[PDB]
Amino acid sequence: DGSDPYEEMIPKWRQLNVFEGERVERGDVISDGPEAPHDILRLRGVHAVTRYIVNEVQDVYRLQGVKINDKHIEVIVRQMLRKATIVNAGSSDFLEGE
Amino acid sequence: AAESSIQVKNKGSIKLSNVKSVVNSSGKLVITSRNTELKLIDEFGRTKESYKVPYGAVLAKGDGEQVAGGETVANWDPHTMPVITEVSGFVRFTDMIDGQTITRQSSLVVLDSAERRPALKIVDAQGNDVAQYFLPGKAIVQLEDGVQISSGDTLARIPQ
Repeated sequence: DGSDPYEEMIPKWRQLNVFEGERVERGDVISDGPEAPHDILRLRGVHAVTRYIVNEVQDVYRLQGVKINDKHIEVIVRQMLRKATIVNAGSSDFLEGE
Repeated sequence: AAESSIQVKNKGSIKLSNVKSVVNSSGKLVITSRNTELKLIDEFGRTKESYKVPYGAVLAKGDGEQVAGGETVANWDPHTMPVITEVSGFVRFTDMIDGQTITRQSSLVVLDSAERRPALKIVDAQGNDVAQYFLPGKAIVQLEDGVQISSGDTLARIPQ
């Protein structure tokens, strides 16, 4: 990637999907499987984890025949998106959840 | 759903997005991109169908064509993703061992990682050098050396 390579280890129990280069961008899927919500936040952004959780939650409700507005899930998602982690110093903060 | 055919409910023109155009052995094209998007445009900008297209797929009708509906727009093997050939010509096999990396079923296995994957480019006409070929576990190539295979063609890969 030009600089700072990302050394990742796969225990070989899961097949590696992308064989060639194809200029794999950030957030691309390396191997198939249900992704954790934490991974989407770190690489794809806040907006992506909001869209994933809303669709996943609303899929169960819509299947039963229940109508709930999407504003009521985004409000709860906002309450789970506090407590950032700091990777820089100079303002009385160093590697601590605040 | 073992059927790999994709049905079209309404006569909407297919809109293929985020795809790689690779010339195949016929007028159709093979997509080498894992992530692909399909959309239908009938009379306005609103889409109707998305579906999902895996890598190594062959589209029945070209992008932007007004599909009449009720017919397949793209066909692909639902069990294996073919590995496309970047160079058209003879297949160059390197370090081909008989009795250990050969499994008779010509259709012969390439190599086994546990038993032992040489990488070589496809020859131009016979043995000319022009691409890295990776052979995972249980990978089999049914095309022998000198087959003079054209670009956009792939044999059975036999996933492990």
